[PDB]
Amino acid sequence: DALGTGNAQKQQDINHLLDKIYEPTKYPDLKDIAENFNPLGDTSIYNDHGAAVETLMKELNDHRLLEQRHWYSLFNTRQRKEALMLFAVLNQCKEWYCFRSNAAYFRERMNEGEFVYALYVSVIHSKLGDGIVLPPLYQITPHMFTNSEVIDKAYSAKMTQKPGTFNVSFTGTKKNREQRVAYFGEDIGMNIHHVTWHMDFPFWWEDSYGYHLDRKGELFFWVHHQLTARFDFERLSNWLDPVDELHWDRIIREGFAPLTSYKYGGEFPVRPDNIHFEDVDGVAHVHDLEITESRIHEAIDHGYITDSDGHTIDIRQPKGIELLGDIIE
Amino acid sequence: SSKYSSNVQYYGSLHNTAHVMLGRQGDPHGKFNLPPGVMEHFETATRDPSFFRLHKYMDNIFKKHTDSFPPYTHDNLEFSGMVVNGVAIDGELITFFDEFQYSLINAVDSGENIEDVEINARVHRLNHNEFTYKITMSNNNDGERLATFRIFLCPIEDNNGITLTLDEARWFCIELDKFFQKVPSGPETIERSSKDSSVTVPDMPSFQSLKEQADNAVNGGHDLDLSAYERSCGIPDRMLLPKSKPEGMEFNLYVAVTDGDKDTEGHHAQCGVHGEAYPDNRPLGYPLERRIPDERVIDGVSNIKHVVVKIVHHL
Ligand SMILES: *[C@H]1O[C@H](CO)[C@@H](O[C@@H]2O[C@H](CO)[C@@H](O)[C@H](O)[C@H]2NC(C)=O)[C@H](O)[C@H]1NC(C)=O
Repeated sequence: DALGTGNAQKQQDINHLLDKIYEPTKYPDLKDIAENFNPLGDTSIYNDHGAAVETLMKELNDHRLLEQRHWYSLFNTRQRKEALMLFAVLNQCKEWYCFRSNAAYFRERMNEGEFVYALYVSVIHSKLGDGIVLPPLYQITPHMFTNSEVIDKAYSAKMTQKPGTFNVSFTGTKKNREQRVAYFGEDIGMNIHHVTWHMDFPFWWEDSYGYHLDRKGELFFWVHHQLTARFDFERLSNWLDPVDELHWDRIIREGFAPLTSYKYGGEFPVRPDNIHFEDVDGVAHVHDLEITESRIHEAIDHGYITDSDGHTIDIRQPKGIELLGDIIE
Repeated sequence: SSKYSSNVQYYGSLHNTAHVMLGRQGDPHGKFNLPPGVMEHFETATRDPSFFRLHKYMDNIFKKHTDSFPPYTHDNLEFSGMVVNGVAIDGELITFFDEFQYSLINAVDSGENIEDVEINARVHRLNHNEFTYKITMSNNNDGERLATFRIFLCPIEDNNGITLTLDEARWFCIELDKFFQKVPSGPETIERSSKDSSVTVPDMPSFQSLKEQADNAVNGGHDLDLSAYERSCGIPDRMLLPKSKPEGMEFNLYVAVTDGDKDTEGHHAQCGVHGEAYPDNRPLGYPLERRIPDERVIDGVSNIKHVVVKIVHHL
């Protein structure tokens, strides 16, 4: 800050914050902040009177938040909850003084993915983040977007201190699969949009956060219909045939080995091909889906979605397809 | 399992049973009394797709044996003296789809006093265009040696795109021609035709047409020398080359020329229909019938040369 704004400031601040992210920061201001600040002494910066801050401390305190240098999926109901607590502080800042402070204070003792994930969503949705452009995920946390080989090649570059660029590969045994329409899935661009798309309109949004995203519902319907078409075309251009729809009662015919690795975490598990779906402990039962899919499918077939009271809310009308997306994603 | 079997009570008859066995798959206990099926007949088996699934399986029972021999030596394929200088196709490899007409008459019953109306069937069949081989090549030997001209057309890449190996592809190649010629004592340039292939046969004369003709030499004195057709073992000339793509594919052409005097070291003899000793003595598919682990070798015998060709499909 300029005990405020700029943007080539706001901006600077951000680049510092997501610089070497798997290691304590090297930018000194970020550290005395990191040390000196107390998110709890002038609940005023906070439009909540700092209930959000006060909740994260509580957890950082009982030290019940996920550890640093460990992995993180946004599909973990707790990891998510923790990542999203950071979003609610950064969210209720009146100005840069409260953001930098917090993403500095926190950056330094909350885990990286919760952190990477909170800083981005926050920058994207909060009032205070206008001027900024976020660096591309692919360069901030490259392990999610580069291969496993280039990663190891880069680890060696570093061991030996001799530089240089390595050329990446493509997945399976090209000329042996349908890792022929790979160029599409594996692109750092689509992978970027896919993540952004869902940071722009998150599945977890409540309108307490501030405004309402408009038709995420159709927006969900549509974005995916697009990747599914866009995908189906590439498979056309490759003498391949449109894709199979998946069912829970059948084998997952087509499995792959991703060859990708986590930074802290191990390599991504692989899937053998012609496998039978198993009931996965913790998440949900396979049949649990099969019934979900029917409750779904009956709302489409009935003409109405029925809520909690047994109210039937009609969907044979234009808002239709969006109440369906709210129930389906 | 033919009658030359040494133990038929033990080894039975895989192939032939395998034809009846695939045919009643329509009715094995015979509850419906359906007739026999497309595979239980030779003029009709090539129709049903398992026909080729069933000969792929017979096919590698043989390769299992076929492959147990030790590979061939340099000294093995070498017909010292001769060397192929070059190989060229004088023309174009072009395949298209022609049209044919055979007659449906013996099919409908006409009894009597009722007269014959000429009914016909028109089919669509493949074709290619005549082309010529110009095989340029020197006999370093002192003078004139007999030669087996062997010509295979093997593939090159996978359909995965992959690009196989003369081990991966030695087995997949089909013979296009095999003929015996003498080689001069110096640089000749043999040229030879789509049309003279030894594995091919022309379409045959119509039924009628051989009636017309038979009849005319009866009321006329004598002849019928159409010897052109009293055996014809081969495949259709139309089927000489494969169909390929309209973009074109490049196949690999192998001309290996082996030594006539040892080949025919003893003797139609093409369709030995009547007892006639097959004339070539090399085993069959020579010399691609054996594991060829290092190509390193086929490559350094003077009398084997490979060149790529390209076939195109007219729409
Ligand atoms: C990775 O592919 C690139 C293509 O960008 C190759 O980099 C080339 O290096 C060659 C050396 O053979 C040069 O002739 C090209 O000018 C290079 N281009 C950049 C069109 O560097 C590279 O060879 C590949 N492999 C490494 C086996 O980097």
